[PDB]
Amino acid sequence: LTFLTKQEILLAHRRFCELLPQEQRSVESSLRAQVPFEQILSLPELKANPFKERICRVFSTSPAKDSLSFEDFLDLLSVFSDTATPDIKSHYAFRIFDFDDDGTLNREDLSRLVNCLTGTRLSASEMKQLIDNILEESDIDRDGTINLSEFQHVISRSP
Amino acid sequence: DGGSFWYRAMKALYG
Ligand SMILES: [Ca+2]
Ligand SMILES: [Ca+2]
Repeated sequence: LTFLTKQEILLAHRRFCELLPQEQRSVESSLRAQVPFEQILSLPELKANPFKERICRVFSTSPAKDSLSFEDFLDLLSVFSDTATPDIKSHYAFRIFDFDDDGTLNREDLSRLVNCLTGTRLSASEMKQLIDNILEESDIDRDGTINLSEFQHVISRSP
Repeated sequence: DGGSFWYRAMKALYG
């Protein structure tokens, strides 16, 4: 379901190896290496992203889920590339926005999402009205939460 | 404005 070009893979390996100690930069060693989030978050292609902390956690397959291997780094790039299908992009956006990882976007997830975006912070009343507007347009079943199909549907209607 | 919000949220993530 995901795609990579040869150029993307080759350029990604060069960028990933720059994050490694000199002794782990060979092809064989770099493919076994785990880069801590601190080094990943410093990458110019990710440093400005308001969701960078969540992006790292969603793509990590490491034992303590605190680092990225080259394989995780490529998984990340295949989703963020221009080749990724709208269905892949909305599937992973849902995982990134699900701050508690339970399968639905609730009011706290939406408030955390807004706070990531704004960093001038909204008043309690402005946040309440914005969450109410998001839920009115996205929560079809009116259960108070946004599931994956509701989310993919509202994203497919994007202005 | 739900739809406008999601456009800005997706653009902040993928743009
Ligand atoms: Ca949730
Ligand atoms: Ca729902």
